Amino acid sequence: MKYILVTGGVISGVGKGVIASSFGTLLKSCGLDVTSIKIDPYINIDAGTFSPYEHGEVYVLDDGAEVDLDLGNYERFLDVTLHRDNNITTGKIYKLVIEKERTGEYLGKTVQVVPHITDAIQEWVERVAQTPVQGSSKPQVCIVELGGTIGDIEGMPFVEAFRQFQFRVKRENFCLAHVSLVPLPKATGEPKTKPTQSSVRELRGCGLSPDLIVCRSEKPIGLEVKEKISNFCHVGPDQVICIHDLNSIYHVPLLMEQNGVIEYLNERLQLNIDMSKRTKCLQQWRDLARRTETVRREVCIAVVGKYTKFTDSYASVVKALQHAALAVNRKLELVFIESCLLEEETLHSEPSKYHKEWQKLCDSHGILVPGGFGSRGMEGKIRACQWARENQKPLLGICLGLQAAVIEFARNKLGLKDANTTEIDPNTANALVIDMPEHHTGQLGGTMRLGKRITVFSDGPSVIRQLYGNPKSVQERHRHRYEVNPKYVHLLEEQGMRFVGTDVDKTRMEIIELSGHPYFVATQYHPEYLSRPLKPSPPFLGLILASVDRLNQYIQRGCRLS
Amino acid sequence: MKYILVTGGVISGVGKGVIASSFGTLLKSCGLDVTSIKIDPYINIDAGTFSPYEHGEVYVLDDGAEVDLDLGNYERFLDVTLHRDNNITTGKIYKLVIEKERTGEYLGKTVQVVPHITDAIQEWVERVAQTPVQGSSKPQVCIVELGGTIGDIEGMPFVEAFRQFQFRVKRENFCLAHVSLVPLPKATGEPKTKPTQSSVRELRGCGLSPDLIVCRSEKPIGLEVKEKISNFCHVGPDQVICIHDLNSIYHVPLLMEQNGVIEYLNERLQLNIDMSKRTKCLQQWRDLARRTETVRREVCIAVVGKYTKFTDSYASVVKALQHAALAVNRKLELVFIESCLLEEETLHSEPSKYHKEWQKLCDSHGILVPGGFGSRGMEGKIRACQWARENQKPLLGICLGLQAAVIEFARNKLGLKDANTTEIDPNTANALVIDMPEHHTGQLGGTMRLGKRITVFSDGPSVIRQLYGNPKSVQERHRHRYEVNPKYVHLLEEQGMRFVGTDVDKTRMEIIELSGHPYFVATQYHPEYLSRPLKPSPPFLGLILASVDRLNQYIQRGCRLS
Amino acid sequence: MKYILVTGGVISGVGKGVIASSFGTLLKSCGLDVTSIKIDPYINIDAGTFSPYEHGEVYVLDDGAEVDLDLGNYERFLDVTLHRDNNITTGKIYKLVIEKERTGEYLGKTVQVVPHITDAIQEWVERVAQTPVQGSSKPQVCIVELGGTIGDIEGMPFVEAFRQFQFRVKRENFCLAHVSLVPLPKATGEPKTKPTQSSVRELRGCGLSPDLIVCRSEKPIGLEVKEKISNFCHVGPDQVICIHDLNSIYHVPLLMEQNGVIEYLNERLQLNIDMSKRTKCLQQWRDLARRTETVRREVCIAVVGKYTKFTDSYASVVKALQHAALAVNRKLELVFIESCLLEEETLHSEPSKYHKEWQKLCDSHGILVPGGFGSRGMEGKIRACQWARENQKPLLGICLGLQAAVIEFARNKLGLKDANTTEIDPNTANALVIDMPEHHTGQLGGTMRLGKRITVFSDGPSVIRQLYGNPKSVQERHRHRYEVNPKYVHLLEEQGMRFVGTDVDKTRMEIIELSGHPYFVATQYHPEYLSRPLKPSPPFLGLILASVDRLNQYIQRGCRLS
Repeated sequence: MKYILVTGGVISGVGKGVIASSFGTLLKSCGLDVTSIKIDPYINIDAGTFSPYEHGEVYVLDDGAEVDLDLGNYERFLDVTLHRDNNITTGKIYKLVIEKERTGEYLGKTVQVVPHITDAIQEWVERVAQTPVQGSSKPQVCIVELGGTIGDIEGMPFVEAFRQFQFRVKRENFCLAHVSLVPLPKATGEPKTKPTQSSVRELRGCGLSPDLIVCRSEKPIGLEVKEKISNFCHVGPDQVICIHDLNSIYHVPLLMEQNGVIEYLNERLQLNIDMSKRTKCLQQWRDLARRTETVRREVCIAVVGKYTKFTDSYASVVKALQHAALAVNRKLELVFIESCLLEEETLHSEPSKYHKEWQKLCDSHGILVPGGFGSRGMEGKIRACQWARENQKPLLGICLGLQAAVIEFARNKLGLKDANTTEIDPNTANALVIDMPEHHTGQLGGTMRLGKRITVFSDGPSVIRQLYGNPKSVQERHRHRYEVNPKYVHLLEEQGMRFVGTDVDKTRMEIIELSGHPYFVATQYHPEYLSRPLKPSPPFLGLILASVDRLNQYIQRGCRLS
Repeated sequence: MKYILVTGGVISGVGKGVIASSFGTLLKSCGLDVTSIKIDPYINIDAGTFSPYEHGEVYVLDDGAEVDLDLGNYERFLDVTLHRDNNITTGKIYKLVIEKERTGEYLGKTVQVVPHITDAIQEWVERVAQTPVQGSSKPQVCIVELGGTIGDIEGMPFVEAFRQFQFRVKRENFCLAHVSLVPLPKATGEPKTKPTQSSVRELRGCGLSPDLIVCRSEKPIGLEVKEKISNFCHVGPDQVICIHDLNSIYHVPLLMEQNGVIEYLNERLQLNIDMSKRTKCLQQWRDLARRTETVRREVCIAVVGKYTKFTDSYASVVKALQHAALAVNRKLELVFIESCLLEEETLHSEPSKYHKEWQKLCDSHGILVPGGFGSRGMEGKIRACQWARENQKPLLGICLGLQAAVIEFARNKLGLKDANTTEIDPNTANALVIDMPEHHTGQLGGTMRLGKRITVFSDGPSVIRQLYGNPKSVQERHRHRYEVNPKYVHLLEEQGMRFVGTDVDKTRMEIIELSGHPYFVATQYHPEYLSRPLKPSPPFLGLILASVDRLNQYIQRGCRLS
Repeated sequence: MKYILVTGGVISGVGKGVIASSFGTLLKSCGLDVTSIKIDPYINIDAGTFSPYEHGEVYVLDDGAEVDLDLGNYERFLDVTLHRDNNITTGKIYKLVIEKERTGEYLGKTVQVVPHITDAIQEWVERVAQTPVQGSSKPQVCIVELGGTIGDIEGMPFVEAFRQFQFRVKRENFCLAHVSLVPLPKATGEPKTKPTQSSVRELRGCGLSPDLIVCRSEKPIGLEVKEKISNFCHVGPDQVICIHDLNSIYHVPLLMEQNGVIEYLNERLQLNIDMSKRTKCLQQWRDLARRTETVRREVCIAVVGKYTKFTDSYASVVKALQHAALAVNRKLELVFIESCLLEEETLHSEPSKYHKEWQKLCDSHGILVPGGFGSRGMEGKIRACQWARENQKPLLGICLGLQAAVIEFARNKLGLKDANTTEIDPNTANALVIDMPEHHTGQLGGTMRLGKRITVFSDGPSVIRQLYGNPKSVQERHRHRYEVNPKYVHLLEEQGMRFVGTDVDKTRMEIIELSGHPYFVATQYHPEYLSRPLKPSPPFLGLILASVDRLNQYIQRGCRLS
């Protein structure tokens, strides 16, 4: 079995997830099973005890628990699924060592880092290899990657363990794809390659040998720069690949083919390949770019979030909008609006940036508010939700934001100003949204709704049911813990707020709709995880068509993409 | 508060415990409270899950659990006690981090190694400082040491954490005592110092600065060697201290005074000292050497163990015999006899070392057999115990070995060849020694007798009771888990094997004696831990006097040392 | 062409010259040309501007100039010669770079360390390979070694240059032999392997891979130590070779054959070998040990030098006496006597070591005084030379010491107390020994007699001429610069001091003899360089036979070894 190792670089966060994922989807279409194993050098859990919406997201995509967010790029471009055994953290390894010492497995003697730690990491590689995906036999090539940069204490046991794994097998059963960054300030002009030389030198100071020189830059360099890397890094002249800032994320496989580095992996691993045209399939990557960079209608989509610009807490949101806009020929035009600048405190302090966010919201035709962080910015989303329901604007809620929209409907339409959720102010007389935990078999205390959860519909004629082909039982991931109190839901029966989304026990509300509004859908799960370029998410298709008034003609034809 | 840091060196096992302990006992007599904090970089537990008798011992000296064996040198030369909070291991720190992330202490964000791991180590230093010994106020100078060498991965987080702790306080509130080794092969002659130059270079490659140059050698060097290292290490000429292979372990404080390095710590920390003669007390260290290197009677002491030479599994045994031989003017003459080379299989294989171990044992007049390791060498100690009871030879069993002596008495004197303990062969008809665990309040399953355990005497006129001054309740450490079955003890009542040592419930037997024999005491606890140069252990005094026939005259005078 | 690289290790002085030289003499007898290339990381010249007799010697053996002393072990066990191009120093490389920048070779641009220095070192390797010894064709395997330890700044450009040289050729055209040291103090006992682990870690932190694990110790270790090296160093179990302190220097090839590491080099380089018995020749190394460790007559040899013990300034002297004592069955018994402790100032100061050096010299029957250092200890050699000519004691002067013997003959026999050489006190009336430089073609100023110099005999019947077979012109190395004044040599013609050794111009005196004395030969050249185990030096054979009165019977038989 082959193994592809992708170490860190000078920086961590430029886009190393889509670089190592290009080699997996290139060999998957040829007839080779490719698996992914994520390594996290952080001491804390990657997503178990991590912050909700701050410096990351809770990446839960077909898994009983939660793993790192970097596994998203290894599943969209491919077609396989992963489990909790793929993501390996330093904190998880420290839990099993204590259990083995207490029982008695190391002959009662003390353990160190070698050969007591380098051998334990190699054992987890064999357990994932022998357990492939549901619908295969045995993987042939694996994609191993690690987080962080190079030259850290948390990354030393990983390099020492991977240096011995290649000696146990044959020489052609292991490779290395080192990634680097080539900085170029705007005040110098000349590509002074010096930080890259220090990155490739530290990797060679352990026992490894870089084979695939990956350099990240910002513009296509000429030929005098590659001649210096051949002697400074002491590698081959054809192993240096030039990578610049691409326009999107699907242009990575289209760049390595032009440089001529696909056949280098075949002569390094000594394997067979049954190609049809040129290496990988050309009837999928080239045809996808012909539906985006051509004719565009320029759709204006303005959302409200926590930060005024793009960051790491909105990575899975900006990627799902690109896969849903290429089907109806639309251009990605997204602007970030901070929820803190939509309250009465902003107008009383700095009214200059306050009115600027309102000019970009009323002119748009699409509202997609995700979730907040605590009680910071809850009043800003209330004034933005009432503007869409009174001006026939499309509104869609992913998660958490539904709790702030059900309160607004009870104050303007109904008339319950005291109604408030128990998370912000539990001392209230109208407990609309309370905390309803789940007590499963074997679990103690108040757990959280996360994992393999199946939801059951209720009503018949619904705009969300026809998107999935009129089913009866759909399964989707969850992460929310607060539910709606079934005591105060009797008042909403006489109004237009209908409950078309329940659970198994018919005691929790998830998908709700409003009668009379042309497009007002609010749910609780996350449809961006169950999306892919081969088949986008149905909920994200109803929001794009409603922004351009092209939704009524999609159901009459029979829904070609359901 | 002052802090003395003692890092590693070139070698790890030459005797770093007696080097850092010399600075603690020197300032304790002046009126300054000195505490010790042990740092273990090993991943496995230092003594919890460590092997019994193999590469170490279970050091339990006034503590609810067990700590490292290196803490013995910091308690014999001084007069204070330590707890479980002094010994800090890497595995113990990894247990509390998981508890803090699950509850919610690091603001939900992830943690790394800086400043997430360097600040957690400094918090444990303040907890031990605020909790001194029972009978003091607040310590002024601490002795911080760590195991292993220099340059390992397990020692990197410790150097980075200690490099910042000195910046939080003043400059004169922290010091460093770097120890090194100066090798000199017998085929070279010239003191080619080179490994020492590389040890002081790696320590300065982090942020620390060596202050007390400690170099271990084998002979007093001249003046051309000290001037050569001063320019390589870039330190002061008076900071280099010459340390060679001493004769014992109490000659360390007597060596640093002649070099003139005691007053250097006063000008570095800016403290006061009320001395009487010259710095430390001269009426204790100089008077102790006048009772050992003078007149000796040359006593032959031969014991049976696991290895033929000295190692790390018999460190606390060779140190307790030195403190008990200087009171009656004796010379240390101990020979190690392997128990595996005393069975019938060794005689039929290699009889060269078979009769050699018996020749040195029969000429001696004292048997002190400790404990074995599993069932490897149990039949060898049976042949050596059956002769000490017939040729009026003194015998003293520390631990575990008592189980092999009670079976021999049931075969030769009684006549039960089928009697055998349940540890070796549980399928027997005469279960003499079984496994009797203890079920305390809050503990589940079968625990092990270890910690604060108090034993109660039984008989009156006993040779072991008069050594302590005829008490009524004595407390001593334990570690054994197997006990004697109270069903088969009724047969021993009609013979000379009396039970003069029971527990609280009067169901476990620890101290046993034999009638008619001049000196045959077999116990279960370890008297070597409760010993000190100021007052040696009573049990080890009755064995030395019995080898020279000077025991009957010790009780008539009234026991001046009881 | 194959290349064997032998880097440094923990220590640099224990005997690394005979370790790398064992692989050269093993393949030379099979029919493979072996060459040696010495690398000196020191900035100063290895022997040009180095001190005369202090921390080394001026190794001049068949070369126009002088090279390092470490090249002596690569010529005694073998049978080839080297030149000045084999020894490469850092100071010599810094001289050629300045000549290339001034003329114009690097395209006028600046140069750095890579790839500006790693490529220049590889060019000198090809120049020595294309220029073999006089009487061969082309070498097949080379022995490359360097001085100093591992991790120094002076040794960084050498490892980086050798790391790229192996990539230019094939994989089986380069090897590596890392030598380390395993210390073991007498106070520990257990072979704590820790300094060896740090030496092999720094070598792997550059790009190299250790192939031949060489560990130096002091006693044959068991099997539990080699199992730790296989996992700590991450190498093969059969690559670890155990080397302890041998008895002499010719026991190195006899140790590698028993471990079974000779056939490992054949499978690594893929070469052919035509062996007769077992690998190397067994009719030379085994037969040599049968003439030394058998019957010995115990000859007492006492010489006077600068240090009281063996050091680095007397390396070539102790090796030449071993090759001359095995021919007549003698045991090496040499004692070092300091010349500074033989004057009148030492007697008035510390008379303890004064008569001790005279007691060991009078009992011997052979004086072999080398040369001193300046004017420190010149009066001590006068009292030791005046007695050898009166008590029929054999005396042999290597170099420099002849100047102190000609003055003694002019004071006791003649009567010129004012006669003194111009080096110590030039202001004298009887300039016996003056400074007579040589002005060759092209050389300016006063040069030094060193290099290819041919001496011419004078008299006929001489004890030194019959040792070489009565020649007429002999060539020998020199290094002395002071000569005898041809004006005061007319007085010695009437006495027994005859001049049987002149130069070409018949103006310089080198070999002198004394009439009436049984054996009193004083020369100026160094016979220890022109010696080898296959044919020892004639002058060193006449001194051994004179100590046992077995010299008159050696000339009558016809000199079987001339």
